[PDB]
Amino acid sequence: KKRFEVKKWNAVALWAWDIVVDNCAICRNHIMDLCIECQANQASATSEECTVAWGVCNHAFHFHCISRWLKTRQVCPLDNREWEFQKY
Amino acid sequence: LDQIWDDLRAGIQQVYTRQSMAKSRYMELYTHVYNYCTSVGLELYKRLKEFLKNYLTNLLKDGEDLMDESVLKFYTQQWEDYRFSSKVLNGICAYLNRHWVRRECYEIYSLALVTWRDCLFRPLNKQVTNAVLKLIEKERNGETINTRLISGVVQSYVELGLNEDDAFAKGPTLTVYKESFESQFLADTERFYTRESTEFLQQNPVTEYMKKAEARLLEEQRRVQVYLHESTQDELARKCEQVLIEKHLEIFHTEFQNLLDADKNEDLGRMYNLVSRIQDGLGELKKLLETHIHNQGLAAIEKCGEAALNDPKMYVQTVLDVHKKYNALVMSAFNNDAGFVAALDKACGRFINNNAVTKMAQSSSKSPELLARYCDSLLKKSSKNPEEAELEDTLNQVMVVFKYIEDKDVFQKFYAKMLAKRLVHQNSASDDAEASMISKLKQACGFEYTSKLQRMFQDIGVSKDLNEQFKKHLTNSEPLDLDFSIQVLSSGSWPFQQSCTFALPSELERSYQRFTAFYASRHSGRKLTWLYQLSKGELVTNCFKNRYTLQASTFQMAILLQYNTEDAYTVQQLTDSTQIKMDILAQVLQILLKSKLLVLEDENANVDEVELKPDTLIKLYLGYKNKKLRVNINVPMKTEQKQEQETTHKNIEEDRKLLIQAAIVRIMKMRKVLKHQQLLGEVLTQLSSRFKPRVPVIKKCIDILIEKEYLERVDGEKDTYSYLA
Ligand SMILES: [Zn+2]
Ligand SMILES: [Zn+2]
Ligand SMILES: [Zn+2]
Repeated sequence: KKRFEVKKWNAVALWAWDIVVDNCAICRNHIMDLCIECQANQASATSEECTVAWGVCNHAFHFHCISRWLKTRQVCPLDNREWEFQKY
Repeated sequence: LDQIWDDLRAGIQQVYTRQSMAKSRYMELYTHVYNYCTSVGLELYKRLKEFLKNYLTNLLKDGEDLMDESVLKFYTQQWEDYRFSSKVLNGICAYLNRHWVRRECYEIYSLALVTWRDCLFRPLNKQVTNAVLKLIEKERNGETINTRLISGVVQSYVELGLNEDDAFAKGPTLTVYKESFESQFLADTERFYTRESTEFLQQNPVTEYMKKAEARLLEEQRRVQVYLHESTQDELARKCEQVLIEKHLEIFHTEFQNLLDADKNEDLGRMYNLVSRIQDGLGELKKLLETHIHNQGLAAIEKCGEAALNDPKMYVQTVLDVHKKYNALVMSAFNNDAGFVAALDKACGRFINNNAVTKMAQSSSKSPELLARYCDSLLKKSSKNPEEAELEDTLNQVMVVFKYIEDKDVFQKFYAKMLAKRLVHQNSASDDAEASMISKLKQACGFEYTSKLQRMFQDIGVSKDLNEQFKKHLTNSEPLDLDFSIQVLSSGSWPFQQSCTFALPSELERSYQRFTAFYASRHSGRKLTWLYQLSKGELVTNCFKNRYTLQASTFQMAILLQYNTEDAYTVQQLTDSTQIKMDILAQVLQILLKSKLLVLEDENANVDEVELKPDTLIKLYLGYKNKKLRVNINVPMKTEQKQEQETTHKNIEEDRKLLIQAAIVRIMKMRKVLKHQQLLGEVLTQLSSRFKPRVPVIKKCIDILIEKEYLERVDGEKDTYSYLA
């Protein structure tokens, strides 16, 4: 009549780390256009640029929340070992 | 005394035109002198010199003022029989030359020669040479010439090189040769061809000029190995060169060009080798071929046009044609002269990054895209497969084009979003194809460039591994109802994007929860975000009067499993049950409609143009029928490819900004205080290897870098900044 049956199904999923979404981590306030610094200091080009910076350890924080950490420490603010970057 | 000198001359007068006089004579003559120097005997030389200085004066009397090819038949034989005799005379005066001439603190034979350039300092310096030229003028024809007639002449002036007191002569004597002949030779030789060049120049061919002026140069080289002396050849050549090649360069440049417009190619080799000679000769042909092929390319692609714009094989191919065409020309006709290889490369670079194609697309960056898209079309599961070497080869060709790509970030970035999909879907042509491509690219741009291509790869093997872990976990206390398979990719390493808010149709719940459970047994906290926009699955129909195995996207399966109940839903209805955004449903429903698994109320509606509105019904077409069992209706939106290209390009624009900033800071740190222009300049020096930022973009980054307080302007200075930490 009107019958379709799922025989195969190849899914695909990304796997993150889950020290939850809850926010960013190194400024914590969701991976939104917030990251703290941009929210207040808004209407500035530096805000219209706020993106996620993916680790290599797979922790990712706003670009800024990390650019601005590195000027100081290089290690990963969540997995001890150093940064590496990749993807924006 | 006057005694031996009367009989000594008696013999000396005989030693010349020698009647093969008996050695009895020489023996006498020798000791005749031995004693004459012992009775200082200085006089003897004085007598000898006189005798010589006289005999010749008398000799000159004969053949006197009889230039020519007169002196020819003469000055040769004369110098000849004189030489030998003078030679024999020295052998005789030997005792003289010894104890007289070391007393210095002035040989005879030498005296013989000096004494002869007093036959030279007369007619035989002036009209005889001017005879030789008369014979040499037989460069044109004739024969024959009898080189012997000039050899003697030549070897003479050479020999008469001079010998009035230096002692012996350190370098070649050859002052007389040049000044008495060489000079008078060259000057007269030039006019010959200077007349024949211009003669020919107008009456014969820019091809059949080089062909000749080529040979004659050779001749002139020939006529120096037999009527020489040693370097009158390069000086001779340096000369004939200036007369045949290089005062004729402009008369060659205009011809060279035509030789291109017509693939008349050995005409170019000779065109080259000729100008090859003249110093700084190629400098122009190197600009003509440089700018020439540039056209060919800018044209051959121009023909393709709106097509090439969306046909990578064509675009890249038309390009690899102009290249492989003119490359073999430089390798052939231009003797792979790196200077001409430059011309090629400079031109290829010019028209590969900018041409009718890029212009249409409005950006240099299309080129790398089309080179990306090509490779994918090449590393993608082919309708059959490609021949190993074949692929590997074209893949080595794609890299020749890559070699000229300005926006390699663009190429790379594409070749990445493409490898992603290929990996994600086990849709690669040959695995050793990719593996080679990644290498092929690693070489130029190091591990860093290809790192991500490798991260994705190795990250995929993992998924395969984990998949098994799950396939195994099944024949364990856990059976699955449908063939499940999953790719668990590291949210960080791939270029994907989660998704469009799906609702996971029931028939997939089991497989979701289970594996979601099975993945709990691995990374305590690990999040799985299910990329439904990217997942496969097959469907098997029982409703159509035939068994089709629909190979479909998860969204299609979702909307399709929806027909397992009430039969025809409007769009709103699917965008609620499937929970799949209209914006996305529509395009998918577009597809499902285009394959007639679904058919709208209006049988005339041109699905491929009609617009989907929430209220528009979407009847399941039950009469459906495909010329194939197992139909792959998972070709999503046509437009997707466009938004991909678009969103993927913009994903780069924002990525060059950061790399640019990350340079500014980098530079501003190393320098601390720097002037605008120099800052800008540096930025390029840095980024050239990947892409040439447009000043206005950097200008932007600079400000952003100021806002983000990484560097500021030096209050009280035109265009200056200080690295503020
Ligand atoms: Zn943050
Ligand atoms: Zn921010
Ligand atoms: Zn980390």
